[PDB]
Amino acid sequence: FPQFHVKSGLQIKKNAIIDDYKVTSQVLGLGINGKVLQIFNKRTQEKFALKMLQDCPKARREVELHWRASQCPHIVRIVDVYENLYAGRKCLLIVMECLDGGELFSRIQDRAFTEREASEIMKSIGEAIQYLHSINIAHRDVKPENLLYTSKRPNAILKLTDFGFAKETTPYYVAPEVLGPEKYDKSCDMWSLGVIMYILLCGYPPFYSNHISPGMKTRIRMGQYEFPNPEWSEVSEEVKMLIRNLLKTEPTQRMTITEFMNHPWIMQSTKVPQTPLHTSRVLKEDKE
Amino acid sequence: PQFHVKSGLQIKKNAIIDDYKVTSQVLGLGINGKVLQIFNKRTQEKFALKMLQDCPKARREVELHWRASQCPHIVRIVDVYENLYAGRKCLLIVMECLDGGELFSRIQDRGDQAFTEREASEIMKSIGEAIQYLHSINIAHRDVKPENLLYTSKRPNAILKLTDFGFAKETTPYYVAPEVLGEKYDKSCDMWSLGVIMYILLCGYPPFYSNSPGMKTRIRMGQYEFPNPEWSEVSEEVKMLIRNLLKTEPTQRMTITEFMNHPWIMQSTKVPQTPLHTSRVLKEDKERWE
Amino acid sequence: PQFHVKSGLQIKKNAIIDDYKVTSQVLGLGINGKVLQIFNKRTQEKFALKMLQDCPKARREVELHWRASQCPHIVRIVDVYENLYAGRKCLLIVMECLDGGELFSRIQDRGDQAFTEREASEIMKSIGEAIQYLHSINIAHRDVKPENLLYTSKRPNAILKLTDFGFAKETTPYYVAPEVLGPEKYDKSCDMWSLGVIMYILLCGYPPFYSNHISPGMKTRIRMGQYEFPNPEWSEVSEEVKMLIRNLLKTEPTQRMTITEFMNHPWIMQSTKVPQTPLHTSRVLKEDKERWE
Ligand SMILES: Nc1nccc(Nc2cc(-c3cc4ccccc4o3)c3[nH]ncc3c2)n1
Ligand SMILES: Nc1nccc(Nc2cc(-c3cc4ccccc4o3)c3[nH]ncc3c2)n1
Ligand SMILES: Nc1nccc(Nc2cc(-c3cc4ccccc4o3)c3[nH]ncc3c2)n1
Repeated sequence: FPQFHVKSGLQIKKNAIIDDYKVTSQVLGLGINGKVLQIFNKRTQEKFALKMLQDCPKARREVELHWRASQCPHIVRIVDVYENLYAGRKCLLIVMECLDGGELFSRIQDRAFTEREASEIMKSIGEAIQYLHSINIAHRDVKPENLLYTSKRPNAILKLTDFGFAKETTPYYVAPEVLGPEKYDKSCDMWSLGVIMYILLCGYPPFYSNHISPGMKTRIRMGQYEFPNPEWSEVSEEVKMLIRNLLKTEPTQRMTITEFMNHPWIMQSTKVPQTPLHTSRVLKEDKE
Repeated sequence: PQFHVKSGLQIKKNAIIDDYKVTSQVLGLGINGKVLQIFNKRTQEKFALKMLQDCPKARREVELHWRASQCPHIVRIVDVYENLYAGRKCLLIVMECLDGGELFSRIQDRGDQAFTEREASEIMKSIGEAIQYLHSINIAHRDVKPENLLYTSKRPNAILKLTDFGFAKETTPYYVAPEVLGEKYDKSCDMWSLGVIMYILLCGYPPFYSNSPGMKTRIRMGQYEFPNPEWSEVSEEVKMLIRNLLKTEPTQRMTITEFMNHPWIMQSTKVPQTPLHTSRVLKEDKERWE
Repeated sequence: PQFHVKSGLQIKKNAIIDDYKVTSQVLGLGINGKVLQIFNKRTQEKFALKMLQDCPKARREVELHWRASQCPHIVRIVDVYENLYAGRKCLLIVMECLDGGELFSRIQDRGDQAFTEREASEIMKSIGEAIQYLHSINIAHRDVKPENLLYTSKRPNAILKLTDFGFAKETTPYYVAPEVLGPEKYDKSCDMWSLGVIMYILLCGYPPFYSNHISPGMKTRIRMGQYEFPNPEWSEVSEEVKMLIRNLLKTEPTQRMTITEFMNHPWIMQSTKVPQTPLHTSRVLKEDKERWE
C-alpha cells in the first residue's frame, strides 16, 4: 500500500548561514527577488547557490512552491532554507544545488545542433512543467535564463529554476471544472514552451524588435510570426504544427502539457531525425 | 400551421390518492428522496413517483423536467401534484414507468454476448438527442451518468431515456454572435459526461479511476488512454471523438451540435458491427456498486 | 532612421456650410445618424456627411474612425466639424462618398453570370484586411454586416470598403505572452463571426441562420451553432472552404479564428490557386429580395 508519496516537509534552519557556508561575491545569475551568489559548503568544499529574500507573504510563497517543486529532478533542488537576521530585517536564505554548466542557449551557442537534441531538450523542460501542473503550480516565467545545465559534462541534466512568479493554480464522471476553477495561469507555461521550442529550432524568437516594439507587442497580440527559410527549410510540418499549437494567442486554445508530453515528437524524442539545424551558428552571430 | 406550441404545466391540487394507489416498491434513490411504484386507479397502469418537498430547488427541478419532457429521449412527466404531506407542502411528480433497467445492466446481461460498435453508436446518438433538446432550450442537466439512463421496457426495441433533474440549470439581426445574444461554462459538463459514457460504452471501464487524489489529478490533467486488447479494433476517428469530448478546458470541448453532426453519430446504421468487449468487462466487475 | 508618423485629427469649428453645399439626398442611414450627400464648394466634388450630436460616444466614434481611416479598406474621414445646430453642439463627420453600391447589391447587378469561388475569395480577402487593420490597432468594429460593406464606384476597379464606427470599442528577446501584457475581453472575435456570416452568404446567397416565423428559432439556431451546407448550392464548394466557415462560426468565442489566421489561410492567401467554380449566389440574391421586406 502506497508509501513514497510521502516525502519530508521543509524544516527552516535558524542558525546563521555563515556557520555552514562561505558566501562569496561571484554572481552566478542576477535573477529575480535580489541576486544569486555562489557559496561554498564549509565542511565538504562543495559548491552551492544562495538567493536571498526579505521575509514576507510573497517570499514564504516562493519557498513553499519551490520546495514542493524540488521533488522533480528537472527543477533545481532546494538544499536548505534559513531564516536569519540581516541588516536588521528577517530573511529567507535559499540554498540551492549549484548548477554551473551554463544557460541553455549558452551551452548550445558554443560548439552543429540537431532537431533531435531539440526534442530531447524539449522533453526535459516538458517534464518540469508536467510536474508543476500536476501538483497545481504554474511557473509563469519559463524563459531561456531560467533553464540551466548542471555541469559542463556533455550529459548534464537541464533544470528549470526561479519560482519568483509561481502561483498555486487552485465521482469518476465529474468534469475538471467541477473539481473547482482553474484560472488560465497554467497556459502561459505553454506559450513559453512554444517560444523556447521555436528558438531551439532556429536561433531566434518568433517575436522581436526592429527598434518594431509598439510593433513587437502587436505582433505578439496578433500572433504574427513565421517560419522563414533558410532556418526552417528542413523542419517538418509536424514540428511546425506543434509550435503553432503552443503559440496560439487565445490561452484556452493552447495544448495542455499532458497533450504536449504525448506528442509523438516529444514522447519518442530519441526517434526524431537528426536533421542539422542553424541554431548554433545563428546563436554565435546574433549575440548582439 | 403552428406545430411547435406545446402546453404549459398545470399543477393539480387534488390529493394524489384520488387517482393513484401508492405502493412501497423503491425504484431509485438519487438527489431528493426516492421514486416509488404507483398504480393508476381508474386504469391499473404502472407509473413512477418522485417525492419533492416544495421549496425553491424543487420548483426549479419540476419546471425544467417539464420543459425537458417533450423530448422522446427524456423520461416523460405525466402529472405534477401539489399536496400536503405531514403538514409540509409537497410536489409529487408522476413520471412514466421505465422498467427496462439502467443502461449498463441491460448491457451486462446482454445474454447474446454481442455488443457491437454499431449498437454503441445507436445508444450514443440517443443520449445525444436528450442532451441536444436540453441544450437547445438552455438547460444543462449536470448529472449525466449511466444510472440516469434507463430503458423503458425489456422489449427488444425499448427506448433509452434520461432522467433526474435534481441538478438541472438554465444556462439562461441575422448576423449577430452567440456571445452577443447573452451564458457561463455551465453546460460543457454534460458534454464531458458523454465522453465518459462513450468511453465506458466502447470498452467496459471508465477512463478515470482510483489507485484517487491521484484520480482527481488524472481528471484535472486529462491523463487517460486507450489500452489493448479492448481499444484495438476501435478506429482513430472514434477515439478522436472521445478525445475532443474529454478535453479538460471546457471551451475546447465539442458541443452537442458538433457531436450530433459527427459522421459516427449521424450515420449510425452504417458504422461497422465490430464486436466489443464491453459486455464481458461489464459482466466481470460487480464492482460498479460503489 | 525610419519614422512613420501620420498626423492627428484637427476638428474644425468654422460652420461647415462655408465649405460644403449640403444637400438632402440620403446615401445611407446609421443608428446614431443618417448619411447625407454634400458637395465641396471649391473643388465642386462629392462627399458624405454623418451628423452626430456631441457626447462621449460620438467623440469616441470619431476618434476610432479617424484612426481606422488610415486603412485603404475603411471609408476615410476627410474632415470633422464641431458646429452649433439647433442650439445643440454637433459633430459633423465628412467622409469619402462611395456610390458603388453595398456588397450584395453589386453582386446582383449581373445576369451575365458566374460569380465564382475565387472572386469570393478575393472579396473576403478585402474585408479581411479591414479587420486585420482595425484589430492590429486594438479596435473591434462590432457591426460588420453586409450593409456596411460599400464599393467606391460602379467602375471596374472599385475598392470594397468598411464603414460605420458607431459600435466600435478599443481595448486594454521577448517571451511574455499575449495575456500577460494587459487583459482584453472578446469583443474582437465577433468581428470574426461576421466574416463567417458574410462568407457563408457569399458562397451561396442566403444566410446561415434565419427566422422561419423560429426567430426564437433563430436565436436558438445561433446559440446551438446550427446550420448546414445544403445542396444544390454547396455541392461543389470544396471541403476546406466549409471548414474555414466552421472555424469562424464557432459558438465559443475563444474557439473561433483570429484575422491573422484567417488572412494566412490558403484560400485567402493563395487566391490565384482556388477553383473558378460557378456558384448560385447572384441567382439567389436575385431570386430573394424580400431582404428589404
Ligand atoms: N531559484 C532562482 N531564482 C532566481 C534566479 C536563479 N538563478 C540561478 C542561476 C544560476 C546560474 C546561471 C549560470 C550561468 C553560468 C554558470 C553558472 C550559472 O549558475 C544558478 N546555478 N545554480 C542555481 C542557479 C540559480 N534561481
Ligand atoms: N426523475 C428522477 N429523479 C431521480 C431519480 C429518478 N429515477 C427513476 C428511476 C427509475 C428506475 C430505475 C430502475 C431500475 C430497474 C428497473 C426499473 C427501474 O426504474 C424510473 N423508472 N421510471 C422513472 C424512473 C425514475 N428519476
Ligand atoms: N460612417 C458611417 N456611419 C454610419 C453609416 C454609414 N453609411 C454610409 C453609407 C453610404 C452609402 C450606401 C449606399 C448605397 C448605394 C449608393 C451609395 C451608397 O452610399 C456611404 N457612402 N459614403 C459614405 C457612406 C456611409 N457610414
